Amino acid sequence: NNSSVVGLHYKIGKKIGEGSFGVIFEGTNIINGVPVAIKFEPRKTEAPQLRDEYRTYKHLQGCDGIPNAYYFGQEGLHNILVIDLLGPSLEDLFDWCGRRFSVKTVVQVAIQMLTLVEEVHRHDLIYRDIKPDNFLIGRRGATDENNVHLIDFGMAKQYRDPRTKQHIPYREKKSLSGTARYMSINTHLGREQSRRDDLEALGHVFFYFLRGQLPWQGLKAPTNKQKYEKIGDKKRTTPAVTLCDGLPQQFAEYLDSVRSLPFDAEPPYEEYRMLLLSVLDDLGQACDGDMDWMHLNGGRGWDAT
Ligand SMILES: Fc1ccc(-c2nn3cc(F)ccc3c2-c2ccncc2)cc1
Ligand SMILES: [Cl-]
Ligand SMILES: [Cl-]
Ligand SMILES: [Cl-]
Repeated sequence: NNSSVVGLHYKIGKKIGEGSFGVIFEGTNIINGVPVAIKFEPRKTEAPQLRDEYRTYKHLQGCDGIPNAYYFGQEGLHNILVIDLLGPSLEDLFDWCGRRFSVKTVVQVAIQMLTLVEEVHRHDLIYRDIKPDNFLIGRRGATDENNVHLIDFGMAKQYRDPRTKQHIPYREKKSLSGTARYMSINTHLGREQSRRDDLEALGHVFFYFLRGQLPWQGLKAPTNKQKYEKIGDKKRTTPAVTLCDGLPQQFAEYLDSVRSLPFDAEPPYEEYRMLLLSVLDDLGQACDGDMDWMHLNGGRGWDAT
């Protein structure tokens, strides 16, 4: 099968994926030359997920920051999803900036993440896998080159009925699903996740960007279940003011606020964005869209990685 073309119009190119969440490739539409990301998944697999992820992109189609889904089908023993190709993740740019983002970069990146997560909630979905690895910027020279995007909805769940807007019932004793570094306290306790838990996870990412690390990283334990327990115990023990030591206090006020939200309550997204925006007014900075990674390699941007 020389010159492998999947989905009729998509030329398989360069591998950029992992071995756990299906291998991901670069691609080129052979009709118009637009780049795409092509994600493979074994057909007869123990965890089928790529079909519902295709329907999540179609559900969120038209949202600023959600890539377009172009094709989904079966080819051989693989399910194939084709979406827009995007740039590095905020975790990638984090590593390239010395594993520390400036206050101005964190604020501007935060208000775009709150808008993305809000748009997800608007369509009756909760993300439940908030992490900097899944927030991607655009490609070079594009109009949305430095805008934040959201991908990978394998953990997305419907939290309310699309017709009546009846919130999902609250339950407990759930299996811990997610990355323990950012998941909310309620997720450590096995509680059903809702809109408030996507925002508390964002607050953990904000302190992660500002400090360079979280005090519950590098925690050791004999098993993984007890390691998730130690991390969750440090999160309740550490007040938001302690996390915010030396930082603008609006980030601690944000984390405490989203931790106090009722289970089924609609969070004040715009009030949170205005809260993080007042940081720039307190520091005499403008929200002009200038980011730290835009100064890499001599005011040039990232390269070769
Ligand atoms: F269909 C899909 C679904 C998800 C993905 C995807 N997962 N993912 C996970 C990361 F950690 C980083 C990046 C990344 C991508 C991605 C998307 C677009 N452009 C480049 C990379 C690609 C195709
Ligand atoms: Cl579930
Ligand atoms: Cl960790
Ligand atoms: Cl680089």
